[PDB]
Amino acid sequence: DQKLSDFHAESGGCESCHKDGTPSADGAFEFAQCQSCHGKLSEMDAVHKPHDGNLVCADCHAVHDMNVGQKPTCESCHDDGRTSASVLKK
Ligand code: HEC
Ligand code: HEC
Ligand code: HEC
Ligand code: HEC
Repeated sequence: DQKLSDFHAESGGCESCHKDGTPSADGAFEFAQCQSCHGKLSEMDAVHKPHDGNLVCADCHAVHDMNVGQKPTCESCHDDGRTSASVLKK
């Protein structure tokens, strides 16, 4: 296993996401960095799209905590048992 943060740091350092390699308080800088490479939520799949304007990437992708390949789940914010699968293949 590799954390997602470590995977990215191999290709650009901690500074790929963080000013001077140091986290911001707000997370806005980091969100802007994610979007600079990956684009906007509105241009992503059905899991991503309805979160445009209400979440930042880090609200689901806890890049230091989560392995490469590990999918965020949904129960922290929704109470119906939805999954990425139940929405992608709605
Ligand atoms: C983007 C893919 C990242 C890479 C590369 C690294 N980090 Fe990160 N880290 C990222 C986010 C989105 C966040 C949360 C939001 C924010 O404001 O940063 C974090 C958080 C941290 C923190 C914790 C901050 C806090 O608790 O106050 C630290 C200390 C941190 N990140 C350090 C760090 C280092 C040393 C990295 C290189 C090895 C590194 N991060 C890479 C996203 C990303
Ligand atoms: C450009 C310098 C990037 C920044 C900044 C961030 N990401 Fe990234 N990410 C980038 C590449 C080139 C790749 C590899 C291709 C791939 O899609 O694997 C990635 C990968 C991810 C992944 C994994 C996707 C997968 O293969 O299943 C995720 C989930 C991801 N990146 C998320 C993400 C977030 C939340 C960021 C900000 C905290 C972020 N990336 C920054 C390039 C770049
Ligand atoms: C929770 C509502 C999420 C937010 C906000 C973001 N992502 Fe996400 N991402 C999430 C899941 C559950 C998954 C796996 C299922 C899927 O829809 O593919 C992903 C996956 C990605 C990937 C890989 C996509 C692929 O085609 O394999 C990437 C690169 C990714 N996510 C990046 C990403 C970025 C950069 C975000 C902010 C703009 C972002 N995600 C938000 C869940 C959630
Ligand atoms: C909190 C940090 C969230 C997580 C984790 C996930 N979602 Fe979410 N979602 C969130 C907000 C703030 C909103 C805006 C509307 C609302 O519920 O208040 C959404 C919206 C959706 C939607 C649109 C339909 C609806 O329920 O309103 C979908 C289809 C959706 N979210 C799916 C989804 C999935 C599949 C998640 C797990 C991968 C997920 N969300 C996580 C906040 C948050």
